[PDB]
Amino acid sequence: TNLCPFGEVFNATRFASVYAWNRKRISNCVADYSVLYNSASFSTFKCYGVSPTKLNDLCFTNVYADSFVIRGDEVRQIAPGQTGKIADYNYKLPDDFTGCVIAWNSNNLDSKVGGNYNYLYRLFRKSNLKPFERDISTEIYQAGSTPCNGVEGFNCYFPLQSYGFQPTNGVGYQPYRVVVLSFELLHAPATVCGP
Amino acid sequence: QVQLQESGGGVVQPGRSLRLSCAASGFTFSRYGMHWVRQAPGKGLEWVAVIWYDGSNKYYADSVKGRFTISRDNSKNTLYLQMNSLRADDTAVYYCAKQEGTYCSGGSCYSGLDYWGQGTLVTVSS
Amino acid sequence: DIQMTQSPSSLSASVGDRVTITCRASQSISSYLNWYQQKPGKAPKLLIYAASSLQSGVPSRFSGSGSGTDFTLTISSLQPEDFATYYCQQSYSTPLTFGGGIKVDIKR
Ligand SMILES: *[C@@H]1O[C@H](CO)[C@@H](O)[C@H](O)[C@H]1NC(C)=O
Repeated sequence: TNLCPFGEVFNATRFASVYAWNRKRISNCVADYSVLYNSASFSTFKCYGVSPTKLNDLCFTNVYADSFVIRGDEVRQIAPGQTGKIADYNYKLPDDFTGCVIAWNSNNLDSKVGGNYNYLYRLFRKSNLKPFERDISTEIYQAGSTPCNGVEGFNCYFPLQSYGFQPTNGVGYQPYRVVVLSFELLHAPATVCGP
Repeated sequence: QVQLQESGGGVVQPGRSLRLSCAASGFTFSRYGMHWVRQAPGKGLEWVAVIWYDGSNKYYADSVKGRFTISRDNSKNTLYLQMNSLRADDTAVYYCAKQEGTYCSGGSCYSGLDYWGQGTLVTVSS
Repeated sequence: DIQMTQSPSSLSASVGDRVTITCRASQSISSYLNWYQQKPGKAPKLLIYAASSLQSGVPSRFSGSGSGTDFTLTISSLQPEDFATYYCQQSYSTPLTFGGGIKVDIKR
């Protein structure tokens, strides 16, 4: 009778960039979801497929917790069937996604005077990302027809660019911490029930 | 009760062709990428080919490039390998493997192999 | 390609001791490493994926760690059923490559 560790994904001292989002495995636990749903501390709490309203009486094979940080105006992009730089090049969700997305403001921690530039996102790519894909390549992007030869000159760009987070920005330019809980059900253990 | 089962192994004369199938049960086939592995008698493990969840991209090893073709039919829950221009160095046990995680499973649609078949023996001789 | 080197190819240990195995790489593969067991005449089956994550059903004594180009695997309690051949695989880019493998035997 051991409860799930959610203070390791939610109450985490450091979050990851959107292009290199972090993933955690949670299994063999007594996970309680009423604490999260009834905490009155999260701005966005949306569940697709499953109903959050007192469905803590279900069992799943495995739980994936994917966490990262984005800007506010892009929080609506973390959803099935969304377009934009984040959805196409950084983080993609399947059309038939079942699971929950929790987002909360992180201005008091992730915004710094003069700008906090520790979070990065991909601006260019040859094609869009697949669901749950993760690209960490640093090859320079060629917007022209002449080979770039590994140098960022004319039509040669660094595909990764850093956010600028400041405490005085508007809500669309303020940092937001995002956690996605994805549930997998296989034909054996069903080890994640959480009464 | 997740299960994978291979079929098609046997003897074949050099220069001919062969076809191998693996069928799956216990999970949603269309969400996962699949791999082929082989093990020579007395030798170690060697990776052969990979196909993605939706079948867009296909990749093979250099020792079999231009001869082996991988495909998937996930409306019938099956994965296929076609072997052409067989030499005597292709004698091995073949395993069909399912990777852990859905879709790209956290990176470039490649991840660890958590469910394996029992394998089939293919020997090329005369 | 990325060559995955596994050495030594043999090892001897006695029941109750701690066993450590090392796998080497040739380029940067981040944390895309996996460990497999194999007993004679049997399918491999997975022990640790993502270089630090246990698989469901594995006894809570196998532990794996490592990032970059060098990795390790630990047992910490050798049981009579822990005598097999161990393989390491990378899943960063194609062609995905296996290691040579190491065999653990009984000491007398
Ligand atoms: C996180 O920390 C807060 C502050 O102490 C605490 O109330 C909460 O229970 C912790 N866990 C979660 C999942 O929020």
